[PDB]
Amino acid sequence: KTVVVTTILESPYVMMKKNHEMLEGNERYEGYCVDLAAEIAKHCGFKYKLTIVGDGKYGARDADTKIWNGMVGELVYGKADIAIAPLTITLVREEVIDFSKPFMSLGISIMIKKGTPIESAEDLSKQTEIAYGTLDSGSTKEFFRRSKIAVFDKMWTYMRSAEPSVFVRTTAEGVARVRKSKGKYAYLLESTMNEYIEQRKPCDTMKVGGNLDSKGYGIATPKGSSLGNAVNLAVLKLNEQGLLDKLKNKWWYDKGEC
Amino acid sequence: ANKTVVVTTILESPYVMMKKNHEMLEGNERYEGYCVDLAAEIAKHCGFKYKLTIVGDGKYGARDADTKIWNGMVGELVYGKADIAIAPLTITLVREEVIDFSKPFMSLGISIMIKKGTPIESAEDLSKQTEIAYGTLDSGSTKEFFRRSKIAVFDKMWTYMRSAEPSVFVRTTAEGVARVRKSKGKYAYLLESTMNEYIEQRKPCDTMKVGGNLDSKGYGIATPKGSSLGNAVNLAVLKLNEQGLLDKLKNKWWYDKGECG
Ligand SMILES: N[C@@H](Cc1cc(Cl)c([N+](=O)[O-])cc1CCC(=O)O)C(=O)O
Ligand SMILES: N[C@@H](Cc1cc(Cl)c([N+](=O)[O-])cc1CCC(=O)O)C(=O)O
Repeated sequence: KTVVVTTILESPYVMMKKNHEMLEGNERYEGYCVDLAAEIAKHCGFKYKLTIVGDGKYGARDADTKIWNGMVGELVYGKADIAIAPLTITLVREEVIDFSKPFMSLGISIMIKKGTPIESAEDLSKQTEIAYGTLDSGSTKEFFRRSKIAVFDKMWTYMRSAEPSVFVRTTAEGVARVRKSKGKYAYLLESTMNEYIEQRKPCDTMKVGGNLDSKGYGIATPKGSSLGNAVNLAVLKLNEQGLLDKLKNKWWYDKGEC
Repeated sequence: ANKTVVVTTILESPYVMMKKNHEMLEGNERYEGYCVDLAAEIAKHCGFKYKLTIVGDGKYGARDADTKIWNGMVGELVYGKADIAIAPLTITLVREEVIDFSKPFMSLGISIMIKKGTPIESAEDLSKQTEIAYGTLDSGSTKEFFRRSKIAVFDKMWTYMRSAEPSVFVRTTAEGVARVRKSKGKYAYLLESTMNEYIEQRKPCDTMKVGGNLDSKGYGIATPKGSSLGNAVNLAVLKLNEQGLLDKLKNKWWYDKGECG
C-alpha cells in the first residue's frame, strides 16, 4: 500500500527539476526533502508517492472556523499519510499530529544585502534608517507579536507602526525586497533559508547575528499512525550516521553558486 | 491511585548541584541548577508532585554489550526504578528503542575546548597534527561518537586518539577541563558544547570553545515506554520553549551568572 507523502515546493527542500517535463512521478522533484523522503522510505521499507500540499500552506488552525490548513490539514482530515517538509515542531501542531525528533535545527535570523551596516537584532532595534520586517503571517511574525523580551518587543512595535509596511506576502518577496532595496531593508526569516539564499546567485545577501530563538523541523504523521515509531527511529539513525549533515551540505554548499 | 513522581537525575554542573547549605535543607530543595528549575516547570505545567533522586550509578545510560544490562538513568527507567529522567540526557536511537523522549529542551553538539591561545580552529585542524594532543572522556557518548564514526576526519581522529601515548583520555569531565587548563596549550578537549560554553564563562576564564560543532543533537526528558506522563511532558517542553522560558533558563545558569564579563 503506497504511502501518500504530502510536501511543499520550497527551495532547496523540494523543487521541480529543470527537465521535469520529461520526467514522471517522484522523479519530477529534487531537493533536501526529496532525498530525505527516499532515505526514510528505504529505512522503514515502504513505497511512496510525493504529493504537493493542495493549498500551498504549512499548517495553521483558523481561530474562527477551527479548521486546519496546509499539510497539517491534510494529515488530520485524512488526505495524506505523512508530511516531509521544513515543518516546525510546535505545541499546537503536536496536539493534533505526531512529529519525529528534529531532522534540522534552526532559528529566526536576519538577512541583509551586503553592505548594510547592521550586525545583530540589537542594532536593528536601535535605529530606523534601515527598515526591517517579517512575513505578514506565520511563525516568525508571531515570535515578535508574542515575545516578552525587551528588544524583540521593541522591534515588534517598530514593525507594526513602520510605514510603508515592512511586512511581505511571501518568503520570495522578503528576499527580493532585501535584494532590490539598496541596503535599506533587512528581512527576518528562518536561518535555514537565510543560509541557503546566501549561497545563491547573485550572491548579494548575508546572514548576520545569532539566531533569535531555537526550534526544529520534524517529520509529521497522524496520531496513532503505524509509521510514526519507525519514522522517528529512521530520523535518529540518519542523524547519527552523519547522513543529515551530508544532505545539508549537498544542498546548501556543494550545489552552492557562491 | 496517585503516587509522587520519582525523578531520576544526575549531579552535573550547572544542571543539578547540591546547594552549599544543603545540610540545613530537605528533599528537592537540597539541589539547584538548570534541571532543577526545569523539573519545577514541567511538574507545574503537568500538575504532579515529584521527588528528585540522584542516579545510583552516576551514569547516563548505555547497554552493556556482554551482559545487555542498561546502566544509569536510562536503566532506571527501563527497569522501573524511576518515572522520569530530567538531565542533560541526549536523545539517541538506541535509547529511543527502549524509553520515550520529549522533543529536545536543549540543542547541542560535540565541540572542541582549548586553552586560550592554542593555534586550533576546527576538528580538521586537530586531525592534521599531533603537537597539540586531543582526547575525550574514557567512556560514554563522545568517545563512542568517534569510535563509530565513518566520517573521514572523525575516523582519523579516533585512530589517533586510540593509539596516542600517553593516554589522551580522561576519567571525568572535570579532569578533561583541568587537563586543558594545566597543559599550556598542548591538550585540547572534546566534549558537549553545552559544558564547553559553561566553562568558558567560569574563572579563571582561560578556556575557549572553537570551531563548528562536530554533530547536532538534543537533550530530552525521558519516560519509560507507555508512560502516562510522556505526552503531557512533551507538550510542556514545547510550551516552555515557545514561551521563551528555556532560553531564559539557559541565560540564568550560563551567562547571567557568568564570571568572565
Ligand atoms: N517552518 C515554517 C514554514 C516556513 C519554512 C521556511 Cl523554509 C521558511 N523560510 O524560507 O524562512 C519560512 C517559513 C514560515 C516562517 C517564516 O516566515 O520564516 C512552519 O513550519 O510554519
Ligand atoms: N549527554 C550525554 C551525557 C553528557 C552530559 C554532559 Cl553535560 C557532558 N558534558 O558536560 O560535556 C558530556 C556527556 C557525555 C560524556 C562526555 O562527552 O564526556 C549522554 O546523554 O550520554
